[PDB]
Amino acid sequence: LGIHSNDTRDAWVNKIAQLNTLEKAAEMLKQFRMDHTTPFRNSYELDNDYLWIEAKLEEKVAVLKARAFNEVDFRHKTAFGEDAKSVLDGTVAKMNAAKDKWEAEKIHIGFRQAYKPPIMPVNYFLDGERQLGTRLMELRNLNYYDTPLEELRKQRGVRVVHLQSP
Amino acid sequence: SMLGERRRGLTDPEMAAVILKALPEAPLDGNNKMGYFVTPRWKRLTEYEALTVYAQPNADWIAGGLDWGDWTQKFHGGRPSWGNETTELRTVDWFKHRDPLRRWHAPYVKDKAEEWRYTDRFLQGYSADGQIRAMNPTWRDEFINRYWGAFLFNEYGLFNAHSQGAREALSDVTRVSLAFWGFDKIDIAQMIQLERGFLAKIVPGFDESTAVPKAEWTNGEVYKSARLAVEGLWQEVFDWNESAFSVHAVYDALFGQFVRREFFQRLAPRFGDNLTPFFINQAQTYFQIAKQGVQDLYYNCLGDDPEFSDYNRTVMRNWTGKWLEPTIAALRDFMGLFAKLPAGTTDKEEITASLYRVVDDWIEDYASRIDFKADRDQIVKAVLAGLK
Amino acid sequence: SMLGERRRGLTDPEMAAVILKALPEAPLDGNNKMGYFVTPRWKRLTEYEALTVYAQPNADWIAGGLDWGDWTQKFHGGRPSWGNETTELRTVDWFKHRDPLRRWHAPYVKDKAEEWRYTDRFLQGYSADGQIRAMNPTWRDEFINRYWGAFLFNEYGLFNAHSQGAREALSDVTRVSLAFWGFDKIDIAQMIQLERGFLAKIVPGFDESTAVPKAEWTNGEVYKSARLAVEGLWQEVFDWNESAFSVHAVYDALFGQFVRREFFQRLAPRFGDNLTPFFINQAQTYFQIAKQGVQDLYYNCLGDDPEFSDYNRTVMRNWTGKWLEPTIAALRDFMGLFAKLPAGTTDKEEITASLYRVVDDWIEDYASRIDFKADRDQIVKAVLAGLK
Amino acid sequence: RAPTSVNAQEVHRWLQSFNWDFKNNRTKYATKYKMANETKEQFKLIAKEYARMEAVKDERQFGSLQDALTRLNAGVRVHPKWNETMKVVSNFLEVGEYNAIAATGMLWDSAQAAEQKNGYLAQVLDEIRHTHQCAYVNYYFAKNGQDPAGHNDARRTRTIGPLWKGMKRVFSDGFISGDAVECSLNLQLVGEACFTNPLIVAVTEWAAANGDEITPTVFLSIETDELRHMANGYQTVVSIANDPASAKYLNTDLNNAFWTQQKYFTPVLGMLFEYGSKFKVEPWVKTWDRWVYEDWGGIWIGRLGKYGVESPRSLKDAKQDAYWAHHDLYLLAYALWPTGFFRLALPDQEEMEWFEANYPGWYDHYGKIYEEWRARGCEDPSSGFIPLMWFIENNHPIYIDRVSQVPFCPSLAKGASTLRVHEYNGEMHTFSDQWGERMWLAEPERYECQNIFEQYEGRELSEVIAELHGLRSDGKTLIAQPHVRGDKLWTLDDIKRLNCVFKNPVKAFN
Amino acid sequence: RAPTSVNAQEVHRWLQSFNWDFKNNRTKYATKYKMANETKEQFKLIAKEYARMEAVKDERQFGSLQDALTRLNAGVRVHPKWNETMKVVSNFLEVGEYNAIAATGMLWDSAQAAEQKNGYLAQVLDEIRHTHQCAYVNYYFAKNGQDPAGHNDARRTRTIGPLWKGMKRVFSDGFISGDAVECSLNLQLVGEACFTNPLIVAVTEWAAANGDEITPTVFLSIETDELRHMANGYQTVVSIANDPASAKYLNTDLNNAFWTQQKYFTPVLGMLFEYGSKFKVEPWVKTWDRWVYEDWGGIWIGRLGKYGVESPRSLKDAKQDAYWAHHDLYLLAYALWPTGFFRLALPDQEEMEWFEANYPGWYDHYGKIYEEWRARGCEDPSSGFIPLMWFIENNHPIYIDRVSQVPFCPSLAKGASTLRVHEYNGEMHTFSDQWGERMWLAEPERYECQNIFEQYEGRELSEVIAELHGLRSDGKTLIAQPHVRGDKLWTLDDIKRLNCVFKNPVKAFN
Ligand SMILES: [Fe+3]
Ligand SMILES: [Fe+3]
Ligand SMILES: [Fe+3]
Ligand SMILES: [Fe+3]
Ligand SMILES: [O-]
Ligand SMILES: [O-]
Repeated sequence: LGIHSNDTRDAWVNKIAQLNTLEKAAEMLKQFRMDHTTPFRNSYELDNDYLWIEAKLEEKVAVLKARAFNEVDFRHKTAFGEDAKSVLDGTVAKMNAAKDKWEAEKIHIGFRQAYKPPIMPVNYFLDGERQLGTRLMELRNLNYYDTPLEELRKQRGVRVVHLQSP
Repeated sequence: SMLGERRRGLTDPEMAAVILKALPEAPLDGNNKMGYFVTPRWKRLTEYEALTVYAQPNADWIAGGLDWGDWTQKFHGGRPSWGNETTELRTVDWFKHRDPLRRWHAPYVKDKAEEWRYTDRFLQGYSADGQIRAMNPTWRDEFINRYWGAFLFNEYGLFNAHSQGAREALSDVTRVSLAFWGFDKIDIAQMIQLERGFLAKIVPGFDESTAVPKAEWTNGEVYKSARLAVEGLWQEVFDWNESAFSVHAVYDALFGQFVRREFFQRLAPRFGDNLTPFFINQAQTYFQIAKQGVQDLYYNCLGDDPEFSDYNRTVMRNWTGKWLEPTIAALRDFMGLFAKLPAGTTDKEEITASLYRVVDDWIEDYASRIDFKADRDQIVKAVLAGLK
Repeated sequence: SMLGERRRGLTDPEMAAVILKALPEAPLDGNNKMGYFVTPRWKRLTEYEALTVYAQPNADWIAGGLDWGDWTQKFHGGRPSWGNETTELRTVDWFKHRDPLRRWHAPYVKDKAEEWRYTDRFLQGYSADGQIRAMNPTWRDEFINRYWGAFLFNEYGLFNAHSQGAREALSDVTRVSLAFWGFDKIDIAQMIQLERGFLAKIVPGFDESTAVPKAEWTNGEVYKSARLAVEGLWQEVFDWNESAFSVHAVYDALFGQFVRREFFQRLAPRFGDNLTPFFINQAQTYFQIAKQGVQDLYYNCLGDDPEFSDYNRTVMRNWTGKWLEPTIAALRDFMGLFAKLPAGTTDKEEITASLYRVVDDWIEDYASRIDFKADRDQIVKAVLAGLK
Repeated sequence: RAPTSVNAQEVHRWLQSFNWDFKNNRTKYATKYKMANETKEQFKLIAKEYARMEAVKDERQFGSLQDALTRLNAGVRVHPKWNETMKVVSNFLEVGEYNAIAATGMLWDSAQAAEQKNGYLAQVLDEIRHTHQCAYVNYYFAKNGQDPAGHNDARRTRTIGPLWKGMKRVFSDGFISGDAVECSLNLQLVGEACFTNPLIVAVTEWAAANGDEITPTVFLSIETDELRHMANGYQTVVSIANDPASAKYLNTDLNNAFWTQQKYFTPVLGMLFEYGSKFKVEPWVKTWDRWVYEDWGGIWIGRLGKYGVESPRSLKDAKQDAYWAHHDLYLLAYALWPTGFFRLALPDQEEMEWFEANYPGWYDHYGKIYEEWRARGCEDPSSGFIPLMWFIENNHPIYIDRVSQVPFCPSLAKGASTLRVHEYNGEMHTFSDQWGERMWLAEPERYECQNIFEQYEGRELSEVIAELHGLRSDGKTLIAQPHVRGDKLWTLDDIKRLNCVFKNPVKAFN
Repeated sequence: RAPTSVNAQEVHRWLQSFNWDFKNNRTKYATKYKMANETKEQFKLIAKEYARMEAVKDERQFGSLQDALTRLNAGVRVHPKWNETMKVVSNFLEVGEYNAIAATGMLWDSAQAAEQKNGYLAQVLDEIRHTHQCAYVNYYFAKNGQDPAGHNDARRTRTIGPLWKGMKRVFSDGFISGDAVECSLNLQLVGEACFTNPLIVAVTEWAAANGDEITPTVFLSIETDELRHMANGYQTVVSIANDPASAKYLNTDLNNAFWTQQKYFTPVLGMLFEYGSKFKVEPWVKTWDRWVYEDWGGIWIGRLGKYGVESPRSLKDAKQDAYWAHHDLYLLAYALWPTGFFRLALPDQEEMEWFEANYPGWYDHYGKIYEEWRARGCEDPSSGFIPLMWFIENNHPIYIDRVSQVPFCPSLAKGASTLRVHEYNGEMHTFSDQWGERMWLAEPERYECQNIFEQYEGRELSEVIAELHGLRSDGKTLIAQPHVRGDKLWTLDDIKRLNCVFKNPVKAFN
C-alpha cells in the first residue's frame, strides 16, 4: 500500500468513476490542476500521487469529450467550449506584453494549468508551449547571474529556513 | 613491444588468478534472461523485445511506465520531458506496440546495407551492360528527371514530418519504429537523386541539379496540392501520433502509393525503363514493411485498446477525414500529369482501374480497421475529375 | 560447470605463464606479410592475392609453378594430376590471372547472400503490394512460364560445362574464377525456377512443374539449336579453356545476351512485368562480373602473353570460328519466338537493331581482342533468316 | 559502357537543396536562438552508406561476442565487483543513449538547414544503436555471467535507488527538457565532448584490467560513432553564433549545462571506477583534471572562443568541490546498499593502501569508517546492521539536492558541506550548491522531482524493496548486497527485521 | 495479397529435373563404376542459400579474429612450439582443401543425377572456402605472431622438405588422380570421414591447450561444413552400389585408399601433436585406435556393409605398424631439420617422462638418441653438427617410399623395419610395406615421384636451402631451426660449414 498502488489512488479512481458529464469531469480536472500541480499548487498533500491521478482524470475527460464533441470541435474547441485558437492567440499576446520574467512565468504556468489536454487540443496547446516557452526563457536568461542569491531569494519570496557555508 | 605494456585481467596470470579466486562456485541467480519480466508478444520473448522494451524511463503516470515520480528537469514553464499531453490518443500501456518485423538497430542497418551494396553492383552491371540504350529519351529527360525528381521533395517532406515524433514518442518500441519509418523516407528521397545522378553519368547532357525538379515541386501544378498536404502534415501538426497516422495511414497510403506504384512503377516499364523500378522496388518494399508497424500501433494496440478502443477509433476516424480531403486534392492535381504523356501511353480505363487498386487496398488495409466508412466510388470520382 | 573443465593456455594462469616465459623478446622475423614473394598486380598486394596465389602445388614444369618433381600419384596410364596436356593454350605463367573484382570465397558468398536476402524481401513486398495484378496474363503464362522457363536449362547446361575445368584448371586464381563463373550460372537457373515457384504461389492455377519448360527445351524448335550448342560446349569439349572461352566469349556473349537482355529484359516491361527483370538484373550483373575475369584471363594474360600471344590468339580465333556457327544457329532458331508474340509487340527493325547491339558489343568486348575479323552485317543477316 | 555507379557524397552534394520555403517552415520547439538555414555538416552521408558503415562494425562486434569471447567464457572470468559495476555502467549509459535519440530528434526539428538536420539525424540513428548496444552488454552478462540479477532487470530495479534520479537529470531530462540549444549543450558540447567520449574509452580500460573483454568489444564500437556527435555539437554553436541572442544567452546555458553534467559525473564516475573495481587504472583526481580542466575546459572550449564561447564561470567551483566528491558519495551509496540493484564491496587491504597513497587522509576518514562498519557486521545478515543506522545514530542527515538529485551529507563530508534550505508555498527544498540554488529560484517549475525520502516516507524498507521487485529469482534473496561473496546473501527477511522506516530529513527544520 | 516468398527447398524440389538426356551426356573421366542416374542428395540447397549460410559463419569468424582476438594479442600468446606446428598444420591442410576443390569438380562431372552433382558442387565451394581459411590462419600468424617466417611463405618453402612430398600424396594427388571413385574414397570415405573430420576438432583442442585461440576460431568453422562432405562420400557408395562393377572393385579401391591415407597420417599427425606441442591433450596411440579402429573401421564402415563395403583388409597391418610410427618419424624430421620451414625442439625433461609414461621403452630408444644429439651440440650453431651426420656415422640410411613418399630408416626404427629394393628398367625403387609394393608393381606408371635424395644428389646442403629460398628476411638466418629459442639461430653459413652433401642411399646396392 504505497508507491504504485495505494488507498489514496484507489479512492480517486472510484471518484472519477462517478463522473459522467464532460462539463463535470472537465471542471474537476481544471480544479485538480489548480490544487495539486506546479510550485503554485494549493497544497502538496498529493505530491506522491497527483501525477498519476491527473492522468486518470484526463482519461475520463478525453473519452467524454470525444463522445460529446463533433469532429470540427474536437479539433478546434476546448473541453469548456472556448475556441482553442482564440485562447492560444490571446495568451501569446499577453505573454509578449509581459513586462518582466516574473510576469511571464505566471502567464505560462497558468496556461498549462488551465488548458493542458484533454482540455485544449494538443496541436494548439503544444503550439502555445512553443511560443510561450520562448518568451519566458528570453526574459529569464537575460543577465541570469546579475542578481545575488540573497536578493533573488527575496524576489522568489521563499522563506529561508537554514543557510550554512564554511 | 610484442606483448604490450597493458596487462589484461582475462589473460594476465597474476590478475586472472586473483579474479578466479574471487568467483562464486555458480551463478548467484539462475535467471539468466534479460527482460524476463517483459510480456512476450509471441511464443517466447525475442531479442528485439529484450533489448528494447522499457529502455524509456517513463514513470507510472504515463500508461505503462514502471518508474515513479516526476521528471528531474522539465521545460521552462513546467512541460514534462515526456507526457500524456503531447498526443490526443490514450492507452492502457504505451509499451504494447511491436514491430512485426522485430527490427532493432542491427537488423535494420544490416538489411539497408545489403540494399546499398547490391544497388551499387546493379548500377555497375546496368551501365556496363548498356541497358540505357533501350530507354525512351522523353520519359528520361522529362518524366524521370522532372516529375520523378520532384517527388523526392514529397518523400523528403514526409521524412521531416517525423522529427517531432522522434522527440515526443511515449515509448521505446514506438520511438524505434517511427525513427525507421522516417529514415526509410529520406532514403527514398536520396535514391531518387541517386538515379538522376546515375543518369547524369551515363547520359552526356543529363543535368543532375535539383533545380528543375525543385521548381516543379515548389511552383508546378502537378504536385501543388501534394506539396500543400505535405507542408501541413509536417509543420502544422503538433501531435506526434496524428502525424504518423495521417502520413502513413492516409496520405502516403493513397497519394504516395498511387504515384509510386500506379504511375511510375506501372508506366516506366513501358518506356524501356527498368532503372527507375529498381528503386521503386525499394520504396515499395519499405512501404509494405512500415505498413505492418503502422497497423500494429494504431490498430492492434490503440484502435483495439481494451479501454480506449472506441475513443481512439473516433480520433483516428476524425484524422482520417481531416486529411483524406487534402489527399484527394493531391491526387487530383497529379492527374494532370497524364495529359503530358505521349499519345497512347494509357487510357482513362487503365487509370480508373489503378485508382481503385489504391482505394480498395487502402480501405482493406486502413479505413476498415477503425470503421471509417469510405466510399470507393466517390473518392475515385472526385480524383478522376482532374484530367483534361 | 561455472568455468568448465578445459583449461586454456591463453587464459589459464599456470599455462599462460609457461607460454609467456618461452616467448622471444620480439618476432624472429620482421617480414610479417604472408605472400610477400607474390608479384602484385596492383599497387600493393591484396588479401585476395595473398590468400590465393600459389595455393596450387604446381611444380615448375607447369608454367609458373614453384615446386619441383613429378606428382606423387598419377592416373592409371600415367596422366598427371594436372598437366600442360589438358589445354591447347600456353603461357609463361598460369598464375598471372587476377579477378578484377578480387573475389575470394568470403566476399563472393557475402555478396550473393545479400542478393538472396534482398530477393526474399523484394518478393514479400511485391506479393504484399499486389503488383501482379497488372501483369499481362499471356506474357505470364506463355512467355515466362514456358520460354523464360526453358532458358533455365540453357543456363544449367552452361553451369555444367564448368565441371571439367573445376578439375583441370592449371592455377588457383583461374580455378577460383572458373568456379564462381559456374556457380553464378546454376544460381541463375535456380532463380528462373524461383520465379516460377513464386508465380505458382501468388497466381491460382500456375503450375511450377518444370515439365512444360523442359519439354520446350528438349523438343521445341525455338531452343533447338541453342540446346544443341549447349550439349556440345558441355560434353564434347575436353579442353577446359576451350570450354570457358567458348562459353563466355562466344556463345553466352551472343546468344545469352540476346535472350536475356534483348528479348526478356527488353520485352517483359512492355507487358507490365517488373518481376522477371528483377531476376534478369542479377543475371546481367553476374554476366558483367564474369566478363571482367574472362577478359583478364583470355586477353590480358593469354592473348597478350609476352611469349605466346600470337599462338594463343590463333587458337582463340579458331575456337571463335568453331563456336560462332553453332551460336548463330542458336540465335537463328530463337528468332522463331517473335512470331508467337501478340501482334504489335515488336517489329523486324527493333529485332535487327537489338541483334546489332549484341553483335557490336561482342565485337568490342571480345572478337577485337584477338583480332577475329567478325562481319557484323553478315552475322545479323544469317540470324534474321530465322524470322518467320 | 564502363562500369559506373554513384556514391554518398555525389548525392549529398544536393542534400541542402532538399528543403524548401513556406510560411510555417520553422522549429516546433521553444528556443531563444536561430539556427542559420545555410549551416552545413561535416560528414557527407546518406541513409544507405550510414547503414553500411554501421553494419560492418556490428559484424565485428557481435562476431567477437557470439564466437571467440563466448568460447573463452569471457562473460564469467570477470572480477565480481566489476560484474556488478557493469550493471550500473551499462544500464545508466543506456538511458543516456536512449534520451539522446529524442534529443537529436528535437535538434533535427530545430535545424532549418537540410545538412544540419541530416547531421542530427545520423546521431538519432547512432543513439538508437548505442541504446541496443548497452542493452546487449547487460543482456550478455545476464545470459553468461556470474550474477544475472540486476543485469536482467535494471530497467525496473534501477528505480528503487537514489543514484538513478541523478542519472536521469544529466542523461535523460537534461538532454530533452528546455531550450533545444540548452539540451544540445548538456548532451553534445558538455556531456559527450567533456565526459561520455572520454568515459566510454576509460570504461574499456577499467573493464580490461578487471577481466572484462565484453564491454571493450561493445564500447570501443560505440566510440567510433562519437566524432559525428562531437561535430554536431560544434556545429550547433556555429549555427547560432551569428544570432544576436547568442552573445546574450549562450554562455549562461553552457555554464548551467556544464554544472549540471559535472555535478553528477564528478562524484559518480570516480566512485564507479575506484570503488567498483579490484584492479585500478588511474586515480580519478588525475583523470578528472585532465578531462575537465585540460582537454575540455582548455583545448575543446578554446576552439569555440571565436564563436563567443567562454569557459564556464562555475569551473573554479567545480574543481574546488571535486577532490573528495566521489569518496564522500560512496559512503552514502554503501550505507544505502539495500536500495540498489547491484552488489557492493568494502575496500580490501590492498585497496585501502592504494586509496591512502593516492588520497592522503583517506584512511583516517573513510578507511576507519569502513572498518568500523565491517567489524560491526555490515557484511553479515545476522548482525542486524545497515550503515544507514550509523548515520542516524551519529546525527548525519542525508539530503537530496532538489535540482541535481545528488545525495549529500554536509555534517560528514570531507568535501563541500554547504547546505541551503528554503520553504516555498508549503514545500521544503534542500540545495547543495549555489549554482543549483539559482536554477531552482529562477526556475521553480522546472524542478519538482520528488526525492526518495519524500516517496518512501513512513515506509518500512523491506516493503519498498518487495514492491519494486528488488528480489532475485528465489523471491526471497535481495538483488543488492553489502559484499560480493557467494555466501551469506541478505534476504528480504534480514531487512524486514531491521525495522528501518524512512523519514524526510528536511522535516527536522520544522 | 499476403507477404510470400520462395525458399531453397521449394526450388530444390525441381532440381533433379534440370538435367536432360542426350547421347554424349556422360562423364569425361575414366572410371570402372556407374553412378546411378536417380541418386539424391541429403541437403536441399540452392546457390543463394548456400552463400547465406556460409556468409553468416564468416561474419562470426572474421569478427572474432579482427576484433577481440586481435585486442587480446592472441596471435602472440601461443607456445613457440605450437606457432611452428601451425605453419605445417595450416599450410598442409590448405593443400588438402585446395585439391579437394578439383576432386569434387571431378565428382560433379562423374555424377549424372543433378542432385548428386549439386551435392558435390556444394563441396567444391566449401573446399574453396577452406583453402582461404587455412590461408588466413598462416596469414594471421605471420601478421601478428612471434615468428612469421614459414607462415608467410610456406607455399614455396615447404618444397624444400621431405614431409611435404607425402602430404601431396594423401591430400593432393590421392584426391584427384585415378578412378573418380578411388579419389572419392581417398577424399571422402576415408580422408574426411576417418581422419580430417576428427583431426580438425582435435587440432582445436591442442591449439587451445597451447594458447592458440586463432586456429580454434577458424577450424571450428571449417568443421561445420564437413557433414555435407561426409554425406557426399556415403552417397558415392550408394550411387554405385547396384552396379555389378561394385562387387568386383569397390573393396579394392577402398583398401588401397585406406592404406594410402593411413600410411601418412598415422606417423605424421601423431608427430605434429606430441612433438609439436608443449601441453599434451591425449596420447596418439589411444587417439588413433579410437579414430581408425573404433569410430571409422567399426561404426562408420559397418554402416556401409549393406552396400558391399568391407573393413579394409590392410587394417590389421596398419594397427601393428602404428604404435611406434610417429616416434620413428620425428627422429628423421629432426635429423633433417635444415630442410624444413619451421623450428623444431628436442623433447624437454617433463616431456620425456610423458613419453616414457605413455610409451614404455621410449626412453631406452629415442630418449637416449636425443640426449646424445644434444650432447653433440645439435642445438648450437658452432657445433658443426646435424643429426643426419649421426645417421651416417652409425650407418643408418634413410630411404623414401617410392609410393607414399614417407621417409623411413628400417635399421633404426622400433616399428616396421621392412625394406624391399627392386631394380626395373634402369631405375632403383625402395618400398617400406607390402601394400605400397603391390601398388607400384601393378601400377608402375602411377608412381614415378623423384625423392629428395634423387633430386638433391651431389648437392651441398646450404645450396639447396638458398636456391629454394629457405631463409629469413635478413637473407642469412635459416627459417628452420633445431630449437625454438629466440637466440643463437642457425645461419646459412653455419650449415655451409658442415659441408653436408646429399647422396642417394639406394645407389649403394649392386
Ligand atoms: Fe551514444
Ligand atoms: Fe553520442
Ligand atoms: Fe575441407
Ligand atoms: Fe571436406
Ligand atoms: O553517442
Ligand atoms: O571440408
